[PDB]
Amino acid sequence: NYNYLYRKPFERDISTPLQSYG
Amino acid sequence: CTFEYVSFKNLREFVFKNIDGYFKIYSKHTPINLVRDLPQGFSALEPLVDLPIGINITRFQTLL
Ligand SMILES: *[C@@H]1O[C@H](CO)[C@@H](O[C@@H]2O[C@H](CO)[C@@H](O)[C@H](O)[C@H]2NC(C)=O)[C@H](O)[C@H]1NC(C)=O
Repeated sequence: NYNYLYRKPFERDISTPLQSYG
Repeated sequence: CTFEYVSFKNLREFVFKNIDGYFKIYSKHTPINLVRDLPQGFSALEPLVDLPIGINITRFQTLL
């Protein structure tokens, strides 16, 4: 699989360049 | 869309703040004598809502 992507306290973002776990 | 929720003689007052990604709202409603400036006297604002949003806020706009 390769779908599980990754790049403040409880701060979140979805805007774009991401890595993902192999 | 990861979060959603549903529920001059007078003045409506409000406070808005974001801390730990929780967005918090307080209010008061009152009669008033004069519209030209805020009333020269004290009354307290009480909480309405606590929202778990996590989203970042630095600008806002009012809806007419
Ligand atoms: C919340 O959003 C603001 C933008 O509205 C972010 O502020 C910018 O942060 C970068 C960091 O490199 C600065 O270069 C900019 O000058 C900042 N802009 C402004 C208008 O302040 C802020 O970093 C965001 N915070 C979080 C935790 O996402």
